[PDB]
Amino acid sequence: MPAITTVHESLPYIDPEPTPEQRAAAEALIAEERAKVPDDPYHALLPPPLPPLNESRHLTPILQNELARLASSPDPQAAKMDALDFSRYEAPEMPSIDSSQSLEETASQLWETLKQAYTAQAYLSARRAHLALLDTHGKNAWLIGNWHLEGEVKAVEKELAETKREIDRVSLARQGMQEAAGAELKSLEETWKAGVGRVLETEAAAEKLRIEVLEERRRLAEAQAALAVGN
Amino acid sequence: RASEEQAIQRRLEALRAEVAFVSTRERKAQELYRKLRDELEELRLEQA
Amino acid sequence: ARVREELATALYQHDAAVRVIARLTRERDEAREALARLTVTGAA
Amino acid sequence: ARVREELATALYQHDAAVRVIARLTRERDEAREALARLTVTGAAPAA
Repeated sequence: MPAITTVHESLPYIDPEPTPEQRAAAEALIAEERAKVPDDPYHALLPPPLPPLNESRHLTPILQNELARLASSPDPQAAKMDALDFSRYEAPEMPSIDSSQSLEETASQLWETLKQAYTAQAYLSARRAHLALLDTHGKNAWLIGNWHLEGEVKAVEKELAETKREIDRVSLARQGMQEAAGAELKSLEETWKAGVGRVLETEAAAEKLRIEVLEERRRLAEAQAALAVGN
Repeated sequence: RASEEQAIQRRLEALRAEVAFVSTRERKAQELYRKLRDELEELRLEQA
Repeated sequence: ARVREELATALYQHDAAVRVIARLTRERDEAREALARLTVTGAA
Repeated sequence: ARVREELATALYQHDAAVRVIARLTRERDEAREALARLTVTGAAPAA
């Protein structure tokens, strides 16, 4: 679950879409605010950092050494490890028994070649047995594997479709609620602007009436002063 | 969607408060206009 | 997966905050222009 | 590691955006309060 709990007065389905210049100005203001204060590496919203290879509870020291060797390679995608001795499983050629070679050394070389040939023959017999088992059960094995893969792909597609449908339903509900709230808020804002204009007009009329009343009061005071002086 | 619902509720409350303030200002302006009209009528009656 | 979900939530919150800041800046500019026009005119 | 770095940068940007939005909202609220409480004084001509 996300830890973002900030609330910003944003109505994408109701308020108008900002222009690219307005978006650039908002990004500039955000960059100015980011340059105003330093970033906090110990923020509660930010999760803890990944532990080291030696500090990992699941990574073994051999796995840590392999990870260090992979990271030391300039190309980790093309970092291929050294292959094992696969030339020993091939057909053993006849050794070049020299005339100056001793009988014991030639016998040891022949024994090594015979052991390599016997290992190759055993590997070939195992390959022949595996090929016979493949020719026996390959259609059934391939059908079962294809059915399992198709079922897994269908389950993944069904889960993705259900997630997309839920997201679409949530977006539609949010869009409808935002549209109703935006219509109400637009009506209220137009009413508020009209009321502000009407209050300004009424205040101007009241100021004109107050000026006229002040003129009438000054005329009445002048008439009273003239009547008092003339008496 | 949760943030938009909370922001919509807060903005609706703020817009209702602003509309109430604007209506109160309009009512005060109407009362001032009525008082000015009454004062003008009283001044016209006193002068005549 | 947790970091990607947090990053997606942060990106959505940043987009919402950018839209809200643009709307608030537009409203403040409109209010300032209206106040300047009212001060310049005087007659309502 | 790259996703964690991007998440930290996004969190810093979101905090900056929240602060800027708070400042802009305060300025807009001050402007709206000034415009709403703008009592129309007597527009006397320059005598």
